[PDB]
Amino acid sequence: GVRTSPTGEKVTHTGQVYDDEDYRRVRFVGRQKEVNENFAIDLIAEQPVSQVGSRVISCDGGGGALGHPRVYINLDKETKTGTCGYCGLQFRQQH
Amino acid sequence: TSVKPIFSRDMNEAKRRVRELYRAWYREVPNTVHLFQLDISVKQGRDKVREMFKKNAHVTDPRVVDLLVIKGKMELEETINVWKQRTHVMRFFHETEAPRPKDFLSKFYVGHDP
Amino acid sequence: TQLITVDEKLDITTLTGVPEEHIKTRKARIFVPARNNMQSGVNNTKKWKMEFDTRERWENPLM
Amino acid sequence: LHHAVIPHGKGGRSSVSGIVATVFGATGFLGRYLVNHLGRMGSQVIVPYRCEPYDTMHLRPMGDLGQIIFMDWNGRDKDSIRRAVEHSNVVINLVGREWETKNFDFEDVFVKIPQAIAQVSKEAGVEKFIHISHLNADIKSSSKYLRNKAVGEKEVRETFPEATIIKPADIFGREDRFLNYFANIRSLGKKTVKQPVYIVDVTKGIINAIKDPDARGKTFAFVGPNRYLLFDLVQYVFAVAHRPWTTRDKVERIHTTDRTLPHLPGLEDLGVQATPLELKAIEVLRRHRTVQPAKTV
Amino acid sequence: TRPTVRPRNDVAHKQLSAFGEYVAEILPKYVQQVQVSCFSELEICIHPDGVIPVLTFLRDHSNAQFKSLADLTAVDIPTRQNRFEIVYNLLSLRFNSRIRVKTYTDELTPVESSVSVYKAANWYEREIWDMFGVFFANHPDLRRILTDYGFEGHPFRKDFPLSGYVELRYDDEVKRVVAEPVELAQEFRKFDLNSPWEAFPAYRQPPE
Amino acid sequence: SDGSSRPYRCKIKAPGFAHLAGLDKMSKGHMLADVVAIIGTQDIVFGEVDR
Amino acid sequence: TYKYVNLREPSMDMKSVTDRAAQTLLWTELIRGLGMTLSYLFREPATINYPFEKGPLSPRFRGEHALRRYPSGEERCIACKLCEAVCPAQAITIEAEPRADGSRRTTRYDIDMTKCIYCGFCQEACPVDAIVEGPNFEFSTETHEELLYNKEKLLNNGDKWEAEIAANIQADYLYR
Amino acid sequence: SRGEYVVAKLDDLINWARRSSLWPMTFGLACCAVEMMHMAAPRYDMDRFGVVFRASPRQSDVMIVAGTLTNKMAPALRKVYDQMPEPRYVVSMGSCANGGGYYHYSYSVVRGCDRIVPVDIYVPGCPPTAEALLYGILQLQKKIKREKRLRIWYRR
Ligand SMILES: NC(=O)C1=CN([C@@H]2O[C@H](COP(=O)(O)OP(=O)(O)OC[C@H]3O[C@@H](n4cnc5c(N)ncnc54)[C@H](OP(=O)(O)O)[C@@H]3O)[C@@H](O)[C@H]2O)C=CC1
Ligand code: SF4
Ligand code: SF4
Ligand code: SF4
Ligand SMILES: [Zn+2]
Repeated sequence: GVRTSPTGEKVTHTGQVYDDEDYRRVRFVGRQKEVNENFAIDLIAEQPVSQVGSRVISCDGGGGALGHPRVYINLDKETKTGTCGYCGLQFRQQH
Repeated sequence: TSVKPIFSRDMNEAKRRVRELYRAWYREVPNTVHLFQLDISVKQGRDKVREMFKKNAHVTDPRVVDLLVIKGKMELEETINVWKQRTHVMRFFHETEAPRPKDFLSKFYVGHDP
Repeated sequence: TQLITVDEKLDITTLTGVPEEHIKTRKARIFVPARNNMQSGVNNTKKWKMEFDTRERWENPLM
Repeated sequence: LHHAVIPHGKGGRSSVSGIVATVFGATGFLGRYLVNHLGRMGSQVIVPYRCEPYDTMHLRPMGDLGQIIFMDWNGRDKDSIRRAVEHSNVVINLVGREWETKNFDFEDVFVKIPQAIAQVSKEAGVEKFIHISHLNADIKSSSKYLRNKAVGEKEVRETFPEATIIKPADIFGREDRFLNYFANIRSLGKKTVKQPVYIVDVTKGIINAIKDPDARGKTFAFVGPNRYLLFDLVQYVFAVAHRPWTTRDKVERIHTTDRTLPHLPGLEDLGVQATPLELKAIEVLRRHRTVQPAKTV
Repeated sequence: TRPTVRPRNDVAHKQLSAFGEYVAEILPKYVQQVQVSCFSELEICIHPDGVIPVLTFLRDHSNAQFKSLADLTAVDIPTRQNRFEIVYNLLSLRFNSRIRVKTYTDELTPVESSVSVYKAANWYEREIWDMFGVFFANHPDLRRILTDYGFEGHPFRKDFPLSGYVELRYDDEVKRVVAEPVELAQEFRKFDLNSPWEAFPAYRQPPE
Repeated sequence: SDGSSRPYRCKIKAPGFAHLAGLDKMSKGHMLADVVAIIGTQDIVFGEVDR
Repeated sequence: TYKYVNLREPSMDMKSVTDRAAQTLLWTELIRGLGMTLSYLFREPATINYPFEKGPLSPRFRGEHALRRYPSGEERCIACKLCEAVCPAQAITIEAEPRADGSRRTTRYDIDMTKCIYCGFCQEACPVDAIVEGPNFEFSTETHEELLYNKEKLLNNGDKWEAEIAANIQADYLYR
Repeated sequence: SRGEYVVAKLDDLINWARRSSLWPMTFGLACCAVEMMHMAAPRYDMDRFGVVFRASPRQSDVMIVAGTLTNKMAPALRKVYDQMPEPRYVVSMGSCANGGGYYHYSYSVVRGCDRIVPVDIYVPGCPPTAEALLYGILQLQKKIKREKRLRIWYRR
């Protein structure tokens, strides 16, 4: 879900909105500002947390050679769930 | 310090070649103006020729001015025939160029360029 | 003899085709570059380098 | 002064001059020259166009990418003008036709449209407004052109207190209607005196009026360096051309002498050297080819 | 060593070294260095004053017969006082051989033209002038061949920048294309890619 | 090669560059309509000729 | 190992001389050319009816650039700047910052399609298959700035063409 | 009214007439010219669209800039464009005529042929495929198809 700054111009997923005193908005009048309606952080915010029983988990993004390189995640800290650095998935130990 | 000369053994021969090149350019300037249906007068073109000749006048090495004589002779030969267009002739007159600031105050106003 | 003794200054500023603005308002810097402190290698600090001072670079109004 | 409008660069094609100019009627002659002069220094130009987009095609290589924004507009549509000028920081008005038409007569092109543009720019909070009028514009003139110019410039000055009014005398150039009108006639001679001014000089005067902040609210008069009688002028025109569309209002305008306004600033007050006719007549009239200069009073 | 390394040739190395010794002992006036590379290529570094005879020898000897001229290359090395390296490449069809002749020349001193040896160089060194400013004396027709007519300077010199000093754009006021100072929309991003570690131990320079 | 990962100098020799150099001798004594065939018989492509 | 083309000595007998005279007068080889042209008149032409028919292309086809996504909704690119380093035309400009959740993601991914030479170095240097030279080729524009893609246009292209880019990379990835 | 409908009918008639017989001027500069010639092959066959092959530059309606426009060629290209009669359209082949492409930072390459002539259709590629230029030509035909010369003339 995107937001709406009160100049009428939509908000990008980066957070780039032209100000009220920015003249560059004249490039948008008579045309449209193309943004992405699928926010990546919001799309991954609804992914469930995978609960495993191993101290060291391995993630490759699924599909083998079609994913990111294989990375090992430590789940010793029970305070914070171990989040993969590439795909953004997070794993939690049951213990 | 002993070097091999190009065409001129000393400064006098280079001066003579400078004189001959200037004579040929001064002969050509009205014909160049008429051939390309130029917008300039004859005296404006001769003033431009003099301005280049005096801009490139603070070097005393015989080989350097000999190379410049050779390059000017190539320029003269290229203007002898119809090899350049109107653009290549008119490039010497920086007409569409906006005049850059010269004094310190305007250069301070326009930016950081010294 | 085909050799002429010339003691004049070796100056070819009028032969390189550079405009005058870039031969009098520029500062050439001759230096040995500093070793990158995140690496222990010193192979880039064996040759002298000539560089020019950075002029104005601004942002494109379009993109 | 906003950060996106602060000038940068070296004044080239890719530089930033910090000018957001809306040029009304930029598809014409003076508009074409003004767009060419504004685009070469790296400025944002907003062109509202009424004609076909193809006729605006030649306005594309005048500047860098995105520096010229074409958009549609209508003369009697106030919302299109509000759309055009609400983001610009300077508005230039050059709307004018030499002959009346069925849909747009002289009053609707010289009185209603400039006043509407000025009122819209005033409501949109613009900074600099320029209106182009004629030097010989009088209320009591015999022709409709100068009458409508005088009434329109009076209404523009009343509506916008900081409106810079520019009064060229008569403009000659490559795509003009003064020397090209005379050389193509193959009306008559009179006692009228005219002092034509080169188009590049008028464009440079307009740009210099854009640059300085002291020219707001003035009323300039762009006149040439030499005054010419009409008979010697047309003899010079026919001599340069190697020779042995019209209306009644143009006939009246040709036989009207160029008035002198010594109380108003001219081209020399903006640092513009007025190019004489003898240095540009050959360039203007070389197309007509298949010489003593005119006498000056 | 066997599968993934290019095989080395030794009989060609021996024959090229023998011919290099033969050339260096047959023209002692102008030859300075003779080297045979690891990939069996012979290079003769000679004095500029022997640009005409030595190549002429290689054109007309019974045991050389270097009839074909392949290349005429100028290399700009700014750290030397003779910053231009003029290199001739010759091909002999009878003995099926390739040879390389190298000479040094700075900006001002000229070199005698090799038109009378190989006429193909009548164009080639012409381009050299148009790219380097190395003047070739007694050339029949020496002028620019590749760059623009109003071009000032020589582009292939190492002090010349990548983008030039002028750019062309069309202006309607003068109804002509005109040259303006260069102003790029995006600066050419210079990438620092040199490794800080030594790569080849056999190529190490002795310390100062 | 200067030892880094970039070439110091890379000359491109064109087969058509030397072939066009003989064009003055190629068309000596022939007719003006024969140069469209003398250019034809040499594979002259103006990409590698002008680099 | 060498053959003499155009070194056939013609026969000097009466038969070959008379046959060559008949060829010269009766235009027999010209008649042969006419017969060849007549035979090649009646063949079915190979004209495919564009745009109702399309030419044969391969799954390895290099076309419009696009940015892919994982099968969880998250963008594939991790702002590692390999594609902008390997690009021979320097059409790719990347500016990055650590975003709100701490993930290493791009903030500006610009591809200048007027600069790009469509060489496919970015699609092979990418370690997570984020940027792909997709299959689209019918994207000619009427304006210059429409060919200057930002991150949002590339992401929209990826969302538009993922249903076929995924199939193409599934069919092709075993050769890489 | 009668007038707007009549000028609309005449406008679409002359618009079909102009768009159905686009005679080109091919600039044989570089690789993209060879790709144009392979678009002229019997497989793709421009000639069924009313587009002739290799017309003279004094009668052509459109110009396709295919290749790199260097500094030494820009006055010649501007002269050719000025010689070609109205109405004239320009279609840009390749990245060279779009923005320079590979040679954008070269010293003697014009960064895009838009700096010399007005350009209507930009065709991307290096080289763009033959069917891509065919789609660009059809896009130019559709751009001509929505022109409103006579309606604007009657409204003005
Ligand atoms: N004779 C001269 O040179 C002088 C002129 N002036 C004034 O300078 C201004 C510019 O002159 P000039 O360039 O010669 O004029 P042009 O006729 O060449 O150009 C007029 C421009 O305004 C547009 N336009 C005209 N009438 C209307 C209308 N009713 N509604 C909307 N747009 C319209 C035209 O559009 P389109 O593309 O459809 O034509 C065109 O873009 C005018 O106001 C004129 O009075 C002052 C002194 C001397
Ligand atoms: S295909 Fe090649 S030139 Fe194009 S963006 Fe990728 S790396 Fe750059
Ligand atoms: S190579 Fe791939 S992961 Fe790296 S910056 Fe480019 S698109 Fe992103
Ligand atoms: S765009 Fe590519 S294919 Fe076309 S002329 Fe340029 S280099 Fe050749
Ligand atoms: Zn993962």
